[PDB]
Amino acid sequence: ALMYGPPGTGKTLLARACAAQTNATFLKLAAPQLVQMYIGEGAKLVRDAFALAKEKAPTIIFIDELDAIGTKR
Amino acid sequence: EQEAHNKALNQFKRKLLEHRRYDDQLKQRRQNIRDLEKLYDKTENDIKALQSIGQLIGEVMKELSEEKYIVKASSGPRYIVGVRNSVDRSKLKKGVRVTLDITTLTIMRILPRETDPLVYNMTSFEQGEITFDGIGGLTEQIRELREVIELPLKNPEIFQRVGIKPPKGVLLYGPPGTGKTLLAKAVAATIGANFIFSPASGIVDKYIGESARII
Amino acid sequence: GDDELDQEILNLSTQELQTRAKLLDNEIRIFRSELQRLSHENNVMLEKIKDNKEKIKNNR
Ligand SMILES: Nc1ncnc2c1ncn2[C@@H]1O[C@H](COP(=O)(O)OP(=O)(O)OP(=O)(O)O)[C@@H](O)[C@H]1O
Ligand SMILES: Nc1ncnc2c1ncn2[C@@H]1O[C@H](COP(=O)(O)OP(=O)(O)OP(=O)(O)O)[C@@H](O)[C@H]1O
Ligand SMILES: [Mg+2]
Repeated sequence: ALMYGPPGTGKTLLARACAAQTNATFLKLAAPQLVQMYIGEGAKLVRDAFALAKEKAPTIIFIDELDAIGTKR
Repeated sequence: EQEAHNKALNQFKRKLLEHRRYDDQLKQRRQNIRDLEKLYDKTENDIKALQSIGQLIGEVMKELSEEKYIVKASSGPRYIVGVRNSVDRSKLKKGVRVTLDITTLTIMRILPRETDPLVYNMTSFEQGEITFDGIGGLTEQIRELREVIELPLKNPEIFQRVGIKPPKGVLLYGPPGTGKTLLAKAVAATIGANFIFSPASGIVDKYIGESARII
Repeated sequence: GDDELDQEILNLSTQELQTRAKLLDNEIRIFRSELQRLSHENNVMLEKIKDNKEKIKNNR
C-alpha cells in the first residue's frame, strides 16, 4: 500500500505505530542503502531483504523514501 | 474351584505366561540390534568420506602429450597434470570436466559438467500460471507468438518445406500492466519445456567478468 | 493362559497338566539363554558406534 502526500503529514509515524501494535514484523529499510557500488551484491541486498522476509513472514517492509528506487526514469 | 489340584494349576498358568512373555522379549532384542545396525552404518559412511579427501575440479583446456594434459582450473591458474590408468585418452575431450587430487594433482575420473547455482533458482520459478487463453482480447497476440515459438520448437520439420532460416527471438513491448510477463509465464506452462525466467539483475555480480560468465 | 487351567481339567487328565509344566521348564531355559545372547551383543555394538562417532565429533 502506498502512502503519499506533503512532507510532515504523519506517514512515517503511522507505519511504526500500527506494525508494533498488531504484532506484524516491522523491517526497517531505507531506500538509498540498497544503492551500493558493489552492485550484484548490492542488488543482492534487495534479494536478501526478500529472503529474510519470506522466512519472517508475514512481514511489513517499510521503505522510507521511495524516489531512489521509485524513479520515473 | 473343581479340585484342590486346581491349586497346582494356579502355579502352572504363570509358567506358561512367562514362556510366552520371553518369546516376545526375544523379538524385542532382534529388533533392537537391527536398529543399532543402521546407526553404525550411518557413521561408517561418514568415516569413509572423512579419511578420503576432496577433489578439485578442472577442465581439459588443451591436450599436450600422452600422459600430460593442460587444464584450466575452475579456481583459475592453469597447470600441467597427469593421469592415472583410471581414465582413457578416447574418454577425454575438451571442455569435459576432470577431477584432480589436491595432494598430487592427477586425474582419476571423468566429471560431468557444471552449471550455475544461479540458474537453478530460475527453474524454481514457475508460479504465476494462467490458462492458454489467459489474456482477454489479446488472444490474437498469442497466435503471433506461437508461430516463432511453439511450432518450430515442436517440429522443425515443416519449416524445411518453407525453406527459411530457423525462427528465433521475440520482443514484447508495451506500457506496464499488459501482461508481458504474464504472456511469458503462459507460454512457459503450455509448452511445458525447460524454462527460465532470468532476473535482470540476478545475472549481475560485483566483479565485471563474472557477469559475463553466467549468461 | 490357554492351557493348565480349569477348562483343561474337564477335557484332559491332571497328570497331563502335571507333566506339561515340566516340559515348560525345559523350553523356557532355552528361551532365557537366547535372550541373554542377544542382550550381550548390543552392548558391544553401542561402543563401536562410539568409536566411530568420536572422530566425527572432532570435525564437528
Ligand atoms: N494526526 C497527527 N496527530 C499527532 N501528531 C501528528 C499527526 N500527524 C503528524 N503528526 C506529527 O508530525 C510529525 C511529522 O510527520 P512524519 O515525519 O511522521 O511523516 P512524513 O510525512 O513521512 O515526513 P518525512 O518524510 O519528512 O519524514 C509526526 O512525527 C508527528 O510528531
Ligand atoms: N493482460 C492481462 N490480462 C489478464 N490479467 C493480467 C494481465 N496483466 C496482468 N494481469 C494480472 O496481473 C497480475 C500481475 O501482473 P504482471 O506481474 O504479469 O505485470 P506486467 O505489467 O506484465 O509486468 P512488468 O511490468 O514486469 O512487465 C497477473 O498475475 C494477472 O493476475
Ligand atoms: Mg519519512
